[PDB]
Amino acid sequence: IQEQTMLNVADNSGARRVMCIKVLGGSHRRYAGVGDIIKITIKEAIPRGKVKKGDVLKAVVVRTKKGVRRPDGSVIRFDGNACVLLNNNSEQPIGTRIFGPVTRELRSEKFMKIISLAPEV
Amino acid sequence: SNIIKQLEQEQMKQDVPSFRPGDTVEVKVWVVEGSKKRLQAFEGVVIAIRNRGLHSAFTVRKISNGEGVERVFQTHSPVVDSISVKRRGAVRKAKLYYLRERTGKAARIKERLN
Amino acid sequence: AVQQNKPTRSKRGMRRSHDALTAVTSLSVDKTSGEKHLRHHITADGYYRGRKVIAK
Amino acid sequence: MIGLVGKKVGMTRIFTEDGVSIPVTVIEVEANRVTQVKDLANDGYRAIQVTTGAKKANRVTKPEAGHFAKAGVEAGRGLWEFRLAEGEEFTVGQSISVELFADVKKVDVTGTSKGKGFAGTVKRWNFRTQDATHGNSLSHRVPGSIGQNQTPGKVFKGKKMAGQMGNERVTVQSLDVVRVDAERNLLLVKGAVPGATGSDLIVKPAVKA
Amino acid sequence: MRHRKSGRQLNRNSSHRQAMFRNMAGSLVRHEIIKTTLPKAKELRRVVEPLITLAKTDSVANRRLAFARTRDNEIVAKLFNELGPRFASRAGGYTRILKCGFRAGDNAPMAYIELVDRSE
RNA sequence: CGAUGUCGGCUCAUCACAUCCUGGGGCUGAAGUAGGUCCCAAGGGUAUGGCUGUUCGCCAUUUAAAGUGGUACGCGAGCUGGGUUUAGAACGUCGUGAGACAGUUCGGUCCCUAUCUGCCGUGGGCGCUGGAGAACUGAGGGGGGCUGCUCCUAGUACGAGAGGACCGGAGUGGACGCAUCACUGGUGUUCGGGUUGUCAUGCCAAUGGCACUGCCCGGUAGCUAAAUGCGGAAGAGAUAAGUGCUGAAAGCAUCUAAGCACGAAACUUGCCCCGAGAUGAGUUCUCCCUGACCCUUUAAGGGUCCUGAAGGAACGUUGAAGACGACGACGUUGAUAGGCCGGGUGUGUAAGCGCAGCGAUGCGUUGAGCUAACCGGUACUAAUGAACCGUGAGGCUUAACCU
RNA sequence: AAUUCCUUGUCGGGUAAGUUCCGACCUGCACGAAUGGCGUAAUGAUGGCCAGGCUGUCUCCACCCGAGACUCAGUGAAAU
RNA sequence: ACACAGGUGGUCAGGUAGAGAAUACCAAGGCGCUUGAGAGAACUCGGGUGAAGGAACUAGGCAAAAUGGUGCCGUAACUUC
RNA sequence: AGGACCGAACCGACUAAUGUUGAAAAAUUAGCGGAUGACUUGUGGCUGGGGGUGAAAGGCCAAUCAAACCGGGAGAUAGCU
Repeated sequence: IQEQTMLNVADNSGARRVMCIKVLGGSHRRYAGVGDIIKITIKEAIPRGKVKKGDVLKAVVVRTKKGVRRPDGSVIRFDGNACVLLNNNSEQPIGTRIFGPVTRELRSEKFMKIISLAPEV
Repeated sequence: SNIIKQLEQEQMKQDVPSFRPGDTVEVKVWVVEGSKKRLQAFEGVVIAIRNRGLHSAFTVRKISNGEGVERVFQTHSPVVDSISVKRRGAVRKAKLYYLRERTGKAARIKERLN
Repeated sequence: AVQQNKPTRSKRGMRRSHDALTAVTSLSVDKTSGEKHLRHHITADGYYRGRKVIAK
Repeated sequence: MIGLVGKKVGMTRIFTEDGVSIPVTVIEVEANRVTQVKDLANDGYRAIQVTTGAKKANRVTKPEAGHFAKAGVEAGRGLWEFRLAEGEEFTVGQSISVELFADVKKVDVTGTSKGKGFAGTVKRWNFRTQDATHGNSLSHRVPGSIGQNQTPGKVFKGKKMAGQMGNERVTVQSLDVVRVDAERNLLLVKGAVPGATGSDLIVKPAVKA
Repeated sequence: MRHRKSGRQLNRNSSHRQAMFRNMAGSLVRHEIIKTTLPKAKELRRVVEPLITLAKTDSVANRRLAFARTRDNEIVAKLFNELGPRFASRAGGYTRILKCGFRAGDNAPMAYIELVDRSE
């Protein structure tokens, strides 16, 4: 949601915890919602996966502790923010399997193909 | 006021079931994708505000895929269409926020007035 | 935080123009006993308007 | 177009059939009564003077009582005036006033803001406090430099300092009407509206519309 | 600033305000007439009238409540036995404030506050 | 030199254009896309980090863009005190030494109650020509003036292909601003509950005091952003650079000499706010006062008697109004505040009794007691009747009408 | 290097990014052996760097509790 | 200098909880600190609590926040053992 | 046993904030170091100014120290204000 925020990773190839270092779009954009694309660095990584510790790349958030506000006035909030890793050039997901619930607000463009792999929408 | 809540009296549902915090209620909610629409289910332990009138809230907590999800509901919304009791739970508090952060600890069941 | 020049007696009196006290201009004689008292107050003979509300 | 005058009641939500749940500000509007009609011969501008309310007839003075008794009588809580451009109106009162806001889509709400009183720089303008910890003797929320040394030698007129915030007319534009109802005597507009509850509002059809 | 807020701070902290109004309510219930500063008298009537209304209906729990606030058994007995049995036909308004002159040390607007039905 | 505080940072700015973006144009070795260069334009906008005391600079990642310069290299009676520049101590170098160095390293007191101007907000007096209550006109003055991405037009024009538009529409964002509390939340030492140590209320029970509100768990009204609505345009007039029409001086040509016609976020308007002390003191509507004398220079008044109007004020009950004034509601023809009653809300099954259990404790009564600033009513209490201020028809000259 | 002017020397580590840190090389402007050289467990309100926990330091401030400021009555200074 | 938040040697030493002369409430005893009364602005002083993030602040984690007892389990490089 | 460990009285004075015409001519608050010793303290005595004393800073010698205070040479001298 902010620069210097550690986030977990909801996909398999993206590994462990990432810290997001720029909220993309906007002149002075302080905050990132659920749908928004951010720039991360990989602080912790599993040994097997295609990512490694210390590389810059993009991600889309999928979960927030602040949560997302539905039109009826209701809000769905989680315990732990999470992100799904995306490639820097093309913004498609690196991973194959998305873990954890992923909200309904990312029905646009490539986040649809994230949704199809997501377990609960 | 007199004049406020006359507009709310027609708006509130008369079919809201009786609930208390501590119960494992189940909420069916309208989800639309295209022109077609579908009911989605949601079941979990409730941390509900008592009604402030037409404005009302039922915070229901459920751990689904290993991530805890707390989603509030306007009780008188058209999006929510059915709320069911399922389990009947007994706790001393009105708000169970302190009992929301622990993992794998469940509220007990009492037979009467709960 | 200090003055560079001394204020004149004219400037001092001009500032002292606004703080002059006001007379009350109205004293109500009480109904039961003919005592001039301040409005909405006890006449200190024990009386409000109707009666001797306090013995002292 | 003339815009009727009302009194703020509170805020409510209206659930749509879809479920969009828009905010609604309920503006109670009594039947406005036209007291005096102004035309170019009497004074070079066109307007209607409108009263709305019901005063107790002990607080009305005789100068207001004679002006009320002229041209159709009703004691009211005050007098307002709306300029008019394309139409013509009577000197008597009108019967139902919300039905001319019935056809309109976007309104323009005017009212007095709530009195925040003597409010400082950080609350009045979106100023930044100085730092809380690293030193900062007696200068956390204080205004900084109010000027530019000797070459100006003075403080410019637009300089933002601490003062009164509130109790001024503030106008919200292009506000969208939700519904009207003459029998409930109400005008329902989406979202936030200036005013404390119980304050008088001047809703007009929108100039930007 | 303050908007729709009630209660007078009286230049005190909350423990001292509660202790003052306990003692002031006790003295008014006992002597049936006391002399106070005016805002102290206004807040005092806002404290005293609920205890008299609570004294109107007698039970063990009501006596325990009116001992929890105003913390003296003799004032409890005097209230529950003879202050409220007199105000049983009266619906509210058990106190009357009479403004006086200013006190000599500091200009304080001083006022008696008295019960409406006085034993004296 | 009987003292004008020194780099940088924080807070707050204001100006110039030699313009970084956005706006308009000329040429192009401008096919398009994207450039290059030059003219016009100052309305708005113009990053966040790593390092270093740094300005600067490099680097990462953004952006439409991360402008250049003045303002005591803006701002220390606004802040910091890292750098520099006191006294201690040390290294390298110099000197026999005391000591020294734009070298280097660790540590090193930053005062002020605002008189005047200047701004930011609020009153008191007087004026405006009889005196009052309101509602306005607008000479002026301020605020605002930013813009990304996607989709259609359109895979059209152009282009061998690769690629990929002009114009015009439609959505959805980023920073900024105004308002507000219906929602999401924060606070809510004035509401409820749990609990530790101790002291008291004669002791059990139940409570109160104190230990930061003793520690916590929630939370009403209000204030509030992180929440939620809206907003910087549409469109006119006159233009800058430019592009022109007609047309001579100069039979041709020529945007100009005459006449005419376009053209930008700049100018004047359009939007929001103040605003008749606008002494040039404006307009409209309503209300109220039309009695006796006396003396005196009679460029005119002064005094006495009678009468005090409309209305204002003072006092009180007060307010989502407020530092104090002020502004607004009410004063017994009364809902202005406190209490009362009813609801709501918030805690979460009070107390008392009985049952079960050895006991801790549980169960029934019972969603029970308590409930704030909330909502709807209700004269129970305080808003006393007087009293105060303001008068008695409102100057002269001239012009039109009536008489 | 508490000693390096050139100098933010060059390479490696740490970080998305490191004029400081750590390990190296040696071109030591201008280390060096009781004016002591190099190392060193324990110790230090000692200097420089890093990580975890934690948070209003911060993004970005919001409310609340008290003492002044504000008003009233009394006394009543100061530099200039 | 002052009816001044400073300095001043020795003696005694009750309870509950506690290792204790710490600390919390208290006995015996002594005080309420020689201006008060209102209202509840900005701003300052001392505190309390904060959604999401967690040092992005800064010269610097300065200040705050955290941590803390008793018993048992367990405990690394290095070392002058 | 220990110039041993934790920690009150006691001695000290590293940090920040408040005060800076102060409550105080060096302090208050929240942390901080030593705490059986090269400790800390009461009463008295000794060292006297080119002198003393100094676990050494130009430190201390009565709110004064790279030469105390008080009186005298003394109306030092002042090409300076």
